[PDB]
Amino acid sequence: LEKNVIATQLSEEAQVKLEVIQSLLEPCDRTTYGQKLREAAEKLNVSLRTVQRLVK
DNA sequence: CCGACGACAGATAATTTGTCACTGTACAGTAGAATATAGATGCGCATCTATATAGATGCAAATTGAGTGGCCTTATTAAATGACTTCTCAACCAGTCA
Repeated sequence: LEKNVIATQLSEEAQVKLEVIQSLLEPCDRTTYGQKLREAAEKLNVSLRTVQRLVK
């Protein structure tokens, strides 16, 4: 048996979250995760735990 | 010391429900009805049939009247009755007598 889901055209908030996810797609260093997660919290204006929930 | 995940609490749009204002649309005589078909049922009229003959005919006893055929002692006499046949049926003159 088979299953899949595909996103339609993204909303503007989902576009911003796509740029944040792309900003968090590159790194390999724990220091750089901490830096880019905190800048992403500032870019989204959310808590650091909120950005962690978004990545998850 | 740094990073990731769970508990608890807090804030938030999606969902559902309710209320309110503006609006497209039906009310305007109208689809029960027309037109085929098959299939079964019933009344009428004809077309046979099977029974029922009484009249006519042929025949065979059953007398019935009307025929026809076959079988029989005889000769004399006498009487009686009834018949037949034959024959016959003159008239005056001549010789006695009381």
